[PDB]
Amino acid sequence: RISALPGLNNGQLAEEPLSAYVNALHDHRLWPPFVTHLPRNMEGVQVVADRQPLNPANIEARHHGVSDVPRLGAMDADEPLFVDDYRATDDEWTLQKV
Amino acid sequence: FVDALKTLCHPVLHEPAPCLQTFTERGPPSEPAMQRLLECRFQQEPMGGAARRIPHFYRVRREVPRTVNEMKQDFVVTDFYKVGNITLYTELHPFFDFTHCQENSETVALCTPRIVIGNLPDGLAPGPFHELRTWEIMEHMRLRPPPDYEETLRLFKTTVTSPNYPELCYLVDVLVHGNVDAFLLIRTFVARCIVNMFHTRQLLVFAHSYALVTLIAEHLADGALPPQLLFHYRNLVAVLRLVTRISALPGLNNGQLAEEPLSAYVNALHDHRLWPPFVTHLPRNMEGVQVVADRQPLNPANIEARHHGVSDVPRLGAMDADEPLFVDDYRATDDEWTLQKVFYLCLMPAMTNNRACGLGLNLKTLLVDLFYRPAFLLMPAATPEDSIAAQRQAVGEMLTELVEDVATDAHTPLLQACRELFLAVQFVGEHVKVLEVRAPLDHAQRQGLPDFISRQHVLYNGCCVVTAPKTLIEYSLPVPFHRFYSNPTICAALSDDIKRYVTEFPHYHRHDGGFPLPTAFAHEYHNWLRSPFSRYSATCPNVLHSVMTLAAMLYKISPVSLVLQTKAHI
Amino acid sequence: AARRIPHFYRVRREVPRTVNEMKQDFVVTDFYKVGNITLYTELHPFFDF
Amino acid sequence: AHEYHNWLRSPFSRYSATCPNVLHSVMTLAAMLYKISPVSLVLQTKAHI
Amino acid sequence: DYEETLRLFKTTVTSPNYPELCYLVDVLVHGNVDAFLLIRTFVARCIVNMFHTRQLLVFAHSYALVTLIAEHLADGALPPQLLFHYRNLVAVLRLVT
Amino acid sequence: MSLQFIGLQRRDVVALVNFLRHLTQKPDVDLEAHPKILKKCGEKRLHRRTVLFNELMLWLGYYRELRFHNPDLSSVLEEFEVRCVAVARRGYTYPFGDRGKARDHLAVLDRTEFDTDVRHDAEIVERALVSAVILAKMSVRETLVTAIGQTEPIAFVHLKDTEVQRIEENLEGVRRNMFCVKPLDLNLDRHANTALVNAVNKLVYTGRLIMNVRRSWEELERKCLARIQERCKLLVKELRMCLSFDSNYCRNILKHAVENGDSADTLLELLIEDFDIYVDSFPQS
Amino acid sequence: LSSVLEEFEVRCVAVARRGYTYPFGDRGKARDHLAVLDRTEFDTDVRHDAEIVERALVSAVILAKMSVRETLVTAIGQTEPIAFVHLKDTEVQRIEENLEGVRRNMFCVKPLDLNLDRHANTALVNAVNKLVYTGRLIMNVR
Amino acid sequence: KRDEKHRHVVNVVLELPTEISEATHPVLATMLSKYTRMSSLFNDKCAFKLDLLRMVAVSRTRR
Amino acid sequence: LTPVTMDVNYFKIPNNPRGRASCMLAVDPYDTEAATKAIYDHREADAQT
Amino acid sequence: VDRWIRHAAGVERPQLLDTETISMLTFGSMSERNAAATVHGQKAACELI
Repeated sequence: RISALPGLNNGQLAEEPLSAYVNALHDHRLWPPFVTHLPRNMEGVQVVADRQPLNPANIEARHHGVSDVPRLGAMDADEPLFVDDYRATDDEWTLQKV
Repeated sequence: FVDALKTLCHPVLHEPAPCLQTFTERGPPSEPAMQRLLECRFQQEPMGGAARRIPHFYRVRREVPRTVNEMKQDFVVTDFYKVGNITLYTELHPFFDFTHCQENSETVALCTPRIVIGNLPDGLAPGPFHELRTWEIMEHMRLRPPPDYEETLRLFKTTVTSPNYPELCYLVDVLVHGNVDAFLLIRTFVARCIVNMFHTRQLLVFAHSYALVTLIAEHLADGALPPQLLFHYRNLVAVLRLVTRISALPGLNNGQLAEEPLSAYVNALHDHRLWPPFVTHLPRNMEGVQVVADRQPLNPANIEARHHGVSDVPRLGAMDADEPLFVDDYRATDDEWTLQKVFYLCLMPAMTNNRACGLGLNLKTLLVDLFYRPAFLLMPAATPEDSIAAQRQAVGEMLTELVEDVATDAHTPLLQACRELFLAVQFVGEHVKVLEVRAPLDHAQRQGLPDFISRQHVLYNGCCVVTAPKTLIEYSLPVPFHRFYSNPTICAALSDDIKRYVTEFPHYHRHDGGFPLPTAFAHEYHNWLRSPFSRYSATCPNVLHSVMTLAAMLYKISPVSLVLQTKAHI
Repeated sequence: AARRIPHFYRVRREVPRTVNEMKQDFVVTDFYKVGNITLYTELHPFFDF
Repeated sequence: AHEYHNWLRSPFSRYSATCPNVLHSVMTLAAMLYKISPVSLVLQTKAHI
Repeated sequence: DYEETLRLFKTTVTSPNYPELCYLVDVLVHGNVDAFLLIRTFVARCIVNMFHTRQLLVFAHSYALVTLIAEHLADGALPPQLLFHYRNLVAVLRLVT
Repeated sequence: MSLQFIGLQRRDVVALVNFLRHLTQKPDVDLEAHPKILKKCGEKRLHRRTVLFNELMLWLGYYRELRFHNPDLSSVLEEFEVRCVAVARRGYTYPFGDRGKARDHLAVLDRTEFDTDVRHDAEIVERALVSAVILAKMSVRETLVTAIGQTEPIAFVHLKDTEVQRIEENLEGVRRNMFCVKPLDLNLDRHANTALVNAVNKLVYTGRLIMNVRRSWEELERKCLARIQERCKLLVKELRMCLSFDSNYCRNILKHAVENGDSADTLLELLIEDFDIYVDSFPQS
Repeated sequence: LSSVLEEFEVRCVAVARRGYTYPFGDRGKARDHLAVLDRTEFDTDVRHDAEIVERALVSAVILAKMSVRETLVTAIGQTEPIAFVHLKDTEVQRIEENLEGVRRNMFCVKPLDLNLDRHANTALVNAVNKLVYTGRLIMNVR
Repeated sequence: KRDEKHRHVVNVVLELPTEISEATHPVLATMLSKYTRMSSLFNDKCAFKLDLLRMVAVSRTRR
Repeated sequence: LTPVTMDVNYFKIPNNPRGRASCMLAVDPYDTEAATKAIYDHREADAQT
Repeated sequence: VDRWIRHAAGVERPQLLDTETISMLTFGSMSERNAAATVHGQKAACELI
């Protein structure tokens, strides 16, 4: 309630929220240096770990609590990266930045 | 102004027709850039089970265009005069509020008078100018240094704002329905929840509801509580008495016209025509008001016929179904009805910054899935409590997640604690419903649009809610029915469709008036409240003074109200 | 009169107020204005009329 | 209703409806209680109250 | 200074919390010195039992009680602060005269 | 709706049913008119809670037919405005000493109407007694009272004394069994007296009829609520003395306010329909 | 028809005498139905009686809504529904059983123990309830 | 005769455990008449269950 | 008026008390639609303020 | 974006509509844009960030 202007903000430009155009603390494109998940909005983002963009679904998979030998033997491996559900919302992602 | 009373009070000032007719002759503006303002669907809908039909409105992806008053509100007081404003024609009369509603295959204007003085846009009545007027009303009351009631209000920055707010309060606040008799049974146990949560959370229980604090300040005043914790509750009632003692007062003069007191024409907080967003019992007087429910009004008294505390099978099957509605009594005295306006409509939005929002519950499947257990089904009380794990198996999972740390003392077994809430099962109220209200304007203001009738909605069987339970979440029924009490955040955690509307349109995350009302409730233009209220509530502090200034925005603009306000040199 | 007092309240008829109460309502500078209707009530300070 | 002949009058209780609660109201009520009698004005005048 | 008692005074007389029994007490005693002389153990037992829980002091409603609470109950079985309150009120009434 | 009672013998219960079925048909319609029927309830003869409960049923049962036969001002008042029009049309014809003693009462005489509420009837017919009755004295030049603060007398004028003895017996029968007034045997009109007075006398007769009916009716209903409030307070205070589920359920039935007999009419069906469940609550013999 | 025909106009004129003193929003919405309210009498022929009664259902029932001021059949060409005004549903389901019971045996009626009068209701409504009920009775007979 | 009806109420509607019986807890035996005389809304289950549930809450009280 | 109205400009310098200064001396002679646009229209700001 | 800017800036050459066809005898070019009220002289301002 200081990084944005809720009393002035209204509506949206394009599909993206208008507040994201006001501050880098709210738009999905910026990331905090430490991130335990992924942003809900991949639209403008293209993550990479080695070379090619990590867009295809084969790059991402995860499965907690049932034990995964291929994951344990590939913990050293750079790719594919593993990630859980995109539970974070843009508000929780904003506090994730803050 | 006392010399100007010979002019300002004259009837010709208050008739819409000379203004509204020329305003219609001008027509909608021809300029395309202003055409974006024109859209606004003010469609009326029946209020028959709509409280459960609300999510279906949120299933659609369609955006809701903002109302013309919502667009005018955004500007700074100096930008309001600038050519960049496109809403200059919207308000040709401060007492009124012209607009261009878009009826289907039509574009007819919809005039509607403003009522309370705070309906004016911030370019007319900015906050900083207005709180200084509240200092003047406090000055005329000979109370410029406010009494040191702030120490309890500092707790409201914690107790009502807290995410950690206990879920037992929703259960007690539902079951009591404001009845004195529920406190007469639970008084031996309800205080234990307060001393325990204050021992843990260091915050008073049951801040959310006026109905509970009003009687715990009286019926539980005897013992049950340590003197300081009870002192906070009586201090809160003293704060509400401070609101009614600043609200207007016939300390200038009293008297009456037609029938209504003069100490009611000057403020909406006094006259019965205004209603609190939440209600537990109907006001003792209902003249000039019609409680429509379905397409036909529920107004006639033949429908009501409560017989509370008695086993009534057809009545127990009547819940979820709308009519016949019923209430035990017109319990609200005009004083208690006045403080009931002071609470949910003024104090709570001022302290939560228009955050917390209420919700209903499906008592049928709730109590059947909760109670009905064999330990409740068979509880002789002449004149497995042994191992604590066995009594935890007997109370079930939900009682272990609700009762233990939240309530019972170590001396009290969980069985003895849940029997106390089991005594309240006899107070079975009706399922949550929305009562549409239509109150025609009083004759002092009726001359402006004589055919007009103020339109309202009230959450009957509703309850104040901050953070919805995560254990009772299955039966939660979110109801963002009003500008006050409208929380997209917690509401997204309930029905998934609201979270869908938020993830598609994040900017409606704001707690103010920017979150759309459902078209069943999108009659804010006819509402007694307007945009500046709750939008100021999003930015108001918590000193105490904001609760005063919200009442100062509540002053009526009736010509008789202009007379009495003029008499005090206000 | 100590016992029969409620019987006076049983009637629904209103009881008009005395001039001594009506005169007080005016604000200090407002009291001297022509709109005062009780100017002749107070020809003397010690003695009301 | 014969309060119009009573020693106390309309202003007092209306003054007590909003009187300060610090301590001063108990003093100012006696300050308004001083008699108008000419002998009261005589003894009061010498002390320049 | 006398206002510190007056805060407790406004707390005790304005409150809806204020107990019912005192109204029967003032009607029963009628201010006689011998009544306080024979009921002093009871009225002192009430003031000590109730001040701890009600916070606000009891029997502030009438001059007939407090005038002789200073003369009889002060001999013992009361906190010094409470007798400071009753002596405060008597000093205020003497300050008014 | 079948009646229910505890310790009463079947002959007493049937006596109460026949007491109700012909209640308005019975002479002197009042519970005080038959004190022995109050003794038929078995006070002292039965247990205290059973006596207060059966007596409370007797008061609600006495109230059952006050809702039924009802006041019937329709056919009676329909001729009241007709006789008042006869007093007016006859009244314009007769010169007086001056119109200033009559023009105000003559104006009220034709401005009479009937407000929608029945309670305003006291303001209606009584104003005609303020008017037309004085006009009969003005026909005879009788000395009406002049003193300020003296209420104007209201009585029949220039009727034969035995005719007053009969018509007052008719009004006394209206004071008793109001529901069966029966037309008078002796016609008020007389050739010796001027018709200008006799038409006013018939107007006074219909006015005494509507007054005696509505006033005895309001006295009966207000006494009914005054006694039902006593039976409800005494029964709740007595049931409170001994906690029990069957007694507390009846206390929940009695939580409702005594005020207004419409909710009491729902209270009768609410109570008699559940009469079986709490029969154990009342000891007998 | 005798005793039934006698008191119907009596209750109808009773609704009229109750209605003269109450102002409305405009007399023109009511004065026409009030004109039908009084001029009607009774033709000796039995078959015409339904025409005598059905016009009263067009009249006072709308006036009962005017006693509460409520939306009515504004649409042109719509036949007006006719039902008892402002009464609890249990009274309706019982009174309809009494009407069908009169249909089972018109020669013996015996009025139902329940009373249409309600102190919470305006007397203007209760008189319309007795009037419509007598109209349902004569309609069931013919 | 009536035993099949009371068994229809205790089982098909109330879903009471077999250990509970009309001869066990008195309030059910007092309510067997009101449950029998009614016929509507047998399709509902929560109604009669909540009715006996709240009525047991009335069955024991100190105030 | 609006209480927020500027005083340092609108009230100190002379101007039309209409709240929108205008003159036929400023408007083009022999004109109507653009002349009424100079006064009652708002999208085109007037001179002075 | 560019469509949204036109509202926040208030600038739009089409918004004038160039007074096509319906102009009353006055110049159709209207000397490009032209203010209707002109109590003062021609405007002149620029800015350097």
